[PDB]
Amino acid sequence: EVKLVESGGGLVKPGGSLKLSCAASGFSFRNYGMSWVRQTPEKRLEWVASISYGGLIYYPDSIKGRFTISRDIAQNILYLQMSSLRSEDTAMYHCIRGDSFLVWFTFWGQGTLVTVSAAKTTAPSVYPLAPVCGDTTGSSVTLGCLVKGYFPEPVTLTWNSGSLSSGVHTFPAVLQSDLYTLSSSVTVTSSTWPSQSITCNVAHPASSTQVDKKIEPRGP
Amino acid sequence: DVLMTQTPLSLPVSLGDQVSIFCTSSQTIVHTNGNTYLEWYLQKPGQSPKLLIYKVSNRFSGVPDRFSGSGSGTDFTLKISRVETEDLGIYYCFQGSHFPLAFGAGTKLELKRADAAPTVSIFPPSSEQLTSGGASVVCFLNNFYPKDINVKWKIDGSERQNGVLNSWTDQDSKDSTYSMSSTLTLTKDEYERHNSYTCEATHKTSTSPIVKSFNRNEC
Ligand SMILES: CN1c2ccccc2C(C#N)(C(=O)NCCC(=O)O)c2ccccc21
Repeated sequence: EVKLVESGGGLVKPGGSLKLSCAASGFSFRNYGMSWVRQTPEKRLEWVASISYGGLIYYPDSIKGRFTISRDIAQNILYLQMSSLRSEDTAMYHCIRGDSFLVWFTFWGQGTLVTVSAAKTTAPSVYPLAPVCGDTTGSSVTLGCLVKGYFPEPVTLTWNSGSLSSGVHTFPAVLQSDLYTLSSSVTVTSSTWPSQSITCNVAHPASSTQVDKKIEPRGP
Repeated sequence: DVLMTQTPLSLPVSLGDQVSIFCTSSQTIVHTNGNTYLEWYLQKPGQSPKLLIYKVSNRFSGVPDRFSGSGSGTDFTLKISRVETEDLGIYYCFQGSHFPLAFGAGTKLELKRADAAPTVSIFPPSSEQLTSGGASVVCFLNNFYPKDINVKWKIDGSERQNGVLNSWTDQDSKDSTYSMSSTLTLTKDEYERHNSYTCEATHKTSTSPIVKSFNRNEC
């Protein structure tokens, strides 16, 4: 059973170095060409480098000089030495086994995440988003939760500890400035809130953070 | 360098539909050995990309008979004769006939459904953030369809294009709609320098933007 498992991914400061590893199984490196392809936050696929069953190595001019692919044929482990790291190098890295002059990326590993950043572990700022008196004149009501300035990703946000599941939208985190910011919105009936309790529960494992914010109606 | 161009970046379909996704190379992609190394990959949400077609038209063993590749010159096409729910995701074309090897931007196979005007909600800064000296004005434009949408901010009547962070959700698995959040981030003092904060949504449903706002002093 062909198997490819990438390791080594992690947080790295710009210009820093990192070595990724890929333990293969079910085949031999002397019989197949191996490659590294990354998927950026934007979901763009980029070829990083490849080494043929015979040892020949290829790189795009963007990676050439900074990244170095090599392989341990005996232990069947593919490697990727990364240096001169920039934020654009932030991506999920996959080793791939292809068929010589047949298919480049026949089989992909699940990948290892590499995150280039200067940011330091920062707990999130969790704020309760209550509606303005104008939006609350209907049969339903939308409440929100702002999880600002955290690092690294991810955080876990729930409503009423997960009790409140439907009609929710937790938006993808974005970089506010080397720090992440995310928000969630939950929509319920006007009789559900403030008539009934609604709390936003946000955790941030990296900082051992677990905060709770109850959404209270605005106004003096 | 050979660049691969994919179209459309989003293909809304109804299940049962026969679809065709395209990929254009900046120039001919025939390896010196005569083969065309054009490959098609499908990445399912939460998973790594998987091979469908190799060398233009060869269906990879284990891939459903409904997928097929074709093309020549600079024009290539991925075909799905009868779309199933499992086919939804993003398809990528790739060329390995010339170095550097190049990927296309991908085409997202998404589901069609009835149009949906977004529900727009605006939220003034919380007193806790204010207390900490900050001021974030959030706005949610939820469950709309199609995904195409424009959000505009107006502070004290004037448009605010600077300092806006937007995020989009993927199509909803239950109602197939889309939602987006837009956060205007200011400072406690900056926020108190104005009174009216407006969030306007332009969807192919309203034209005259859906307008929501509040006054820092009244409601
Ligand atoms: C997978 N594979 C691959 C993987 C890593 C490095 C090189 C290749 C390769 C190329 N070029 C290939 O088969 N190279 C053999 C070495 C040579 O040029 O003699 C090639 C060519 C076409 C399709 C796939 C591949």
